[PDB]
Amino acid sequence: IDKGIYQTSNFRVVPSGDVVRFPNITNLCPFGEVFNATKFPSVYAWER
Amino acid sequence: SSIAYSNNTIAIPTNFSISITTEVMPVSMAKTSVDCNMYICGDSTECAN
Ligand SMILES: *[C@@H]1O[C@H](CO)[C@@H](O)[C@H](O)[C@H]1NC(C)=O
Ligand SMILES: *[C@@H]1O[C@H](CO)[C@@H](O)[C@H](O)[C@H]1NC(C)=O
Ligand SMILES: *[C@@H]1O[C@H](CO)[C@@H](O)[C@H](O)[C@H]1NC(C)=O
Repeated sequence: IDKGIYQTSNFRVVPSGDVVRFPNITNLCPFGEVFNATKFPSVYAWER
Repeated sequence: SSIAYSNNTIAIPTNFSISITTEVMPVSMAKTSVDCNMYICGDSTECAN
């Protein structure tokens, strides 16, 4: 190679890490009554 | 205008005026380069393939 300045590559910085952001979340579902209400129904009284 | 052509008359200046006239010329452009693999693909690896 002769004396000079030459182009050889395009360099590019890869990321160190990853960021996820979503809304200021609210409104949980009423599921806790279905599993752990104080005494479960009979098969005729049947809460849904 | 009407130059009064004459068979035997000549017009000769009795006075003179110095002048300064600007002339403007371009000489160079903005030196430019393009990372074509980034321009085409935007770091999509599959486009880069
Ligand atoms: C909602 O934003 C406020 C103010 O920054 C913060 O106090 C709260 O913890 C956030 N809640 C959630 C679910 O992100
Ligand atoms: C109710 O609470 C107990 C706590 O030990 C848990 O084991 C049970 O699975 C809960 N749900 C039901 C359906 O009983
Ligand atoms: C030429 O014209 C200028 C105009 O300002 C005048 O001042 C001057 O006297 C003239 N010169 C001669 C030598 O006629």
